[PDB]
Amino acid sequence: GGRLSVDASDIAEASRDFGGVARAEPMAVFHPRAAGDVAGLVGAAFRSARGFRVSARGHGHSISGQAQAAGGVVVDMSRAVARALPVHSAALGGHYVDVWGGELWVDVLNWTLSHGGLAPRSWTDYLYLSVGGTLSNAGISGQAFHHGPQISNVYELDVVTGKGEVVTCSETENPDLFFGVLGGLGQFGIITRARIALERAPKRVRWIRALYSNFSEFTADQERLISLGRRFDYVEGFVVAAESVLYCLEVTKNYDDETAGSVDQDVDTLLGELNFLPGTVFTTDLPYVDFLDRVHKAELKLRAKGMWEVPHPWLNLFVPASRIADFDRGVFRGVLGAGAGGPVLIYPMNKHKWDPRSSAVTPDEEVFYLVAFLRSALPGAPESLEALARQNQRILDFCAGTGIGAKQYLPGHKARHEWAEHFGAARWDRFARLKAEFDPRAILAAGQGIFRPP
Ligand SMILES: *Cc1cc2c(cc1C)nc1c(=O)[nH]c(=O)nc-1n2C[C@H](O)[C@H](O)[C@H](O)COP(=O)(O)OP(=O)(O)OC[C@H]1O[C@@H](n2cnc3c(N)ncnc32)[C@H](O)[C@@H]1O
Ligand SMILES: COc1ccc(C(N)=O)c(NC(=O)Nc2cc(Cl)cc(Cl)c2)c1
Repeated sequence: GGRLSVDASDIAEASRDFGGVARAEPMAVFHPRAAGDVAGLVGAAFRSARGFRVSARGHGHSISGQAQAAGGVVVDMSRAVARALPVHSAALGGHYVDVWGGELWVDVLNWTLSHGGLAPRSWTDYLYLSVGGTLSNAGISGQAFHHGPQISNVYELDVVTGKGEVVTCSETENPDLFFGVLGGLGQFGIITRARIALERAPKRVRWIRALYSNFSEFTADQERLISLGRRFDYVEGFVVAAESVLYCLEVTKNYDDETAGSVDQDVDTLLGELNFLPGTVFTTDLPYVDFLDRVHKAELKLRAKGMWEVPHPWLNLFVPASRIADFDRGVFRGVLGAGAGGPVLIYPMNKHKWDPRSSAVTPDEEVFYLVAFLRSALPGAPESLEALARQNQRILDFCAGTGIGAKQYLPGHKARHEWAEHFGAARWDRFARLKAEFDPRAILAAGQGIFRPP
């Protein structure tokens, strides 16, 4: 059904990612038409003498070669095929949609909006990411404190295991595979279908930004907002340079024709309870799609300046809320106190919205922060990348030296002792047992560098 390609442009694309550093080349790129084609290719890898590497590639947004299959085959999941319409279930008390694992979230959104004005409840900041790609990590943005990550908003999957078997799984059917695959770093199979939870979409968004010079007030306000009854629909934050540091609180209030009459007062009532710097509230009113696509708009401006296809040594940490104050002292004021620049995100989430049965690794605390160092290197300047990589190592050394129980999100670990420390004994045992069962020859997502063939 599918076709193997040796087109130099296809090989080149499959040999790189957004990080712009890892460059392991496959032998060929596979273009599947359906799940059976993926199953066929993985089955052939499983039965082969050498057991060649197979990795699914979503939109290639990995930072350190996680979707690369050195001397093997990269499955281009991007894909004429007919899409499933959203469905209502009286039993689940809501809607869902089945999507191909390679579908981009921006295309899922456009589809669900045009078919009943429905949308996923939990997002990433950037929608040109694949469903299977975010579901293999977590998929987080300003809605996760309330709805949980995208891995907490999926009902069912079809997975092609490392043995080339197509398996339908959910909480009630093959749950070990379902929960293993969710946040599973592509280690147990390729997601060919995901059943995404949907809600009736808002039409518009009241997008607010407010400034803080006091980090204690900033974090106290973020933590109070995520515990909220009247509440914001989105809670994020970012660190801003003086032109020493400021913190920007970023919130939204979603609304439609029915709630348009109460949005101004809901916002004013919520903002009144906060302690941001007076006169620093910036507001925008825009369609829901436009708000969700905000990072793609930043992307177009970077592409125009030749500032998009540069190295991205991005670092993402989950930091226990009990250690966030020390974190600002030694990192935002200490280590960072730049390259082409880029955002430094910071916002808390509620651990109870994350199912503990999944493969996702979070700190052992009820409230934890995402701290995202999204700094880009200068174009064609290798020394800028090297200086940023040294800064990233200083941040990790800071966490290690003061015993901050931080965990990397999209973990860039390479050594077995680093992976054992990341997971901890209980989670590592569960992870290794799932690998022995679903990918014994370690064919899948070998670019993650967790397992090697036996
Ligand atoms: C580049 C980028 C990334 C990003 C983001 C904004 C940008 C500009 N915003 C994010 C956000 O707000 N929140 C968040 O949670 N993540 C965000 N990211 C990171 C992004 O989630 C990751 O890069 C992720 O890997 C998804 O990206 P993509 O769709 O491109 O997937 P990939 O890089 O090619 O592959 C990642 C790993 O998963 C395996 N894989 C890929 N597809 C599948 C399927 N269908 N089934 C199973 N495994 C799959 C790859 O082999 C690789 O190991
Ligand atoms: C230059 O590209 C930009 C510009 C702006 C943003 C933003 N405002 O969120 C943006 N946001 C992200 O990339 N967020 C994101 C990126 C990763 Cl890799 C992981 C997670 Cl938790 C968040 C990227």
